Amino acid sequence: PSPYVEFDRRQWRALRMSTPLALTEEELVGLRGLGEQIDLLEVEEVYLPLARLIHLQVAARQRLFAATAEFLGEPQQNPDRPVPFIIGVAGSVAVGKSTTARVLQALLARWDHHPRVDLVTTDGFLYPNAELQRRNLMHRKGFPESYNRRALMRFVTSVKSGSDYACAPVYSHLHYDIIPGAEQVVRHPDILILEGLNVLQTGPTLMVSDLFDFSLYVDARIEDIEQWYVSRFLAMRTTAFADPESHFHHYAAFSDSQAVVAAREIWRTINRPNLVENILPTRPRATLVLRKDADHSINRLRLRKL
Amino acid sequence: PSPYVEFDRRQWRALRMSTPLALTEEELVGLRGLGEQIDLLEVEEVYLPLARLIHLQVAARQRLFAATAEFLGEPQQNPDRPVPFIIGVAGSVAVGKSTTARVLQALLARWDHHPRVDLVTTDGFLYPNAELQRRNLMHRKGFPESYNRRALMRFVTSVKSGSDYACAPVYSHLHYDIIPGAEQVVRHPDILILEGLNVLQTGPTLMVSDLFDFSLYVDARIEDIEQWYVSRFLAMRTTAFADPESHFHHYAAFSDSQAVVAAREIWRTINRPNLVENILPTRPRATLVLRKDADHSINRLRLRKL
Ligand SMILES: C[C@H](NC(=O)c1ccccc1Cl)c1nnc(SCCOc2ccc(F)cc2)n1C
Ligand SMILES: C[C@H](NC(=O)c1ccccc1Cl)c1nnc(SCCOc2ccc(F)cc2)n1C
Repeated sequence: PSPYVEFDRRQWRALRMSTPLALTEEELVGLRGLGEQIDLLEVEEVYLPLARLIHLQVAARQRLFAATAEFLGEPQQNPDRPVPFIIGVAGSVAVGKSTTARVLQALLARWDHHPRVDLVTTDGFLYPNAELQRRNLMHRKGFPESYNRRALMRFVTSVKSGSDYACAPVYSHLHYDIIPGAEQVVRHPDILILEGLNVLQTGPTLMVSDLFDFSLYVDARIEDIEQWYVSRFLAMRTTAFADPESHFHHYAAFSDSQAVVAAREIWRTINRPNLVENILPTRPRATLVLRKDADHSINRLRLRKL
Repeated sequence: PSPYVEFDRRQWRALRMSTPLALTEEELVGLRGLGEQIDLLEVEEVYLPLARLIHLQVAARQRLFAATAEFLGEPQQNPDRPVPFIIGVAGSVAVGKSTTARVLQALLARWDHHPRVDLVTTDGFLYPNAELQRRNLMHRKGFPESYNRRALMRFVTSVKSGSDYACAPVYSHLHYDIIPGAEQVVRHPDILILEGLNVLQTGPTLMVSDLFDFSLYVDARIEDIEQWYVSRFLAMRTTAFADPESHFHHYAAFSDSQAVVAAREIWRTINRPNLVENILPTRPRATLVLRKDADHSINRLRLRKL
């Protein structure tokens, strides 16, 4: 016995799933602009059922708010509307948290119950490079201490407080740094998806996950994430690294053979460590673990028994 | 800018609760049974609405389970019933956690949605004074490491796994130790309350709070809890301390003056520090904070905005 209900891809395909849920032509090729590492199959066959499943929780949490308000007799101090339902997304660098996160925002915004759905990345809560350096933490970017955990708690707390506004800084992957003065504004969305390596990490007191209504962990065999890591790094040689303004411009010149050694090394000494010490252990804290194949196909879903 | 809805005693009484709630004849005879001097006005004026609030959430969870199970097409590997709804109850030693848990237990069971409510104290998961001696831990009974956490976790995991059967040890306050062979059994109650100092404390990975659906933190000013603590101690001279077998027999002969000194020193050195260091920081992790006045009456409810 286990606290999980477990499905594999076969079992997931045997769908007696009681609603069609009609994916229109527009969104079905608009769900292209955000991925490459998602078939339209995966969307139709997995992500769409998942988002239905989350809908039921968002909807239920909205009814509960109301039935509570009307029970308290709609007092002055109680808010008018439910607070933002907040979804955490966790997993290793290279696992596709951003993509999964972008697919969910896309799908979940489709119901009328919750049409406004924001997406925030904890990237923007890394300490600026000045700070990391002042703190001797450059070698540890991505590690828990590498973030302003307090600012991040203030932000999420402010959002779960039903604030009309709340903003988070913006990180730049091209410049490998926080963009100065740059800020995303969150405006009491219906649902906020919060994505980052760290979102399900533990703390001595309150932690961001205490404010999550639901959370996902994107999982894969560790060799398979390494394989995606490398390939993204070689591809960046063309894109991000090519740009002369990139912190890692000098990495563009490297040949396939050379960039692979460099990548396996950055993995081996930074990112694989972070994964093993700090990300993996948060795995069983998620409402839903999604394991992926070598080929980026969900082979296993683990859902918290209700 | 707060995540809490906040009532005081006045405000709470005054609320118009548009379904009348009243206790039968018949229900007040039993709440005199656990009648540790406990104010029945308060039971009716506070804990009973408090308990309806919580019923509303039990009921939401049950209906969500149904919705989820239906949307899935009732697959075999899904449980056919909601797994137990788990409620934590945390706070200092001497704060009334158990009395609070005991009343909630009793009040929550009146609904036909969840008549089967169980109550387990984390005390039974303390290490025997035997095993505690081996660790040099006797000076820290009721600090985090004084507990068998793997065991606590396995136990709460099994109940939450929707299991038919799960056993917990039993602690004796009379003998200051775990009663060997003694065990409490839980057979998948509709609702399990889990009472104890440590229930909302944080671990590095999956932790018991990760499995709670609601949690209460029973709170009061520090000086007041000392007062109740001391009183309790003196008051135990007459009772459990009198037995010439009980581990604290000797204390049943200290004069008021002597026993107050000893109690204050025991607080000042073990329990007040345990409160400041390990119990008090878990307070914001609770869905509901109930604060008490010097005279044991509730004067503040902070509930988490839904
Ligand atoms: C250790 C460092 N970590 C990060 O940049 C980072 C930190 C927090 C969150 C996300 C990231 Cl990607 C890093 N990891 N790989 C590199 S090479 C520069 C960026 O290259 C890649 C390569 C492959 C990826 F999947 C993502 C980024 N670097 C500088
Ligand atoms: C350090 C110890 N703490 C506990 O036994 C304990 C541990 C976990 C849960 C509850 C308790 Cl009371 C303790 N605290 N006070 C004492 S004196 C004997 C027990 O008497 C009391 C007095 C007052 C109380 F509120 C509770 C117990 N002792 C031995």
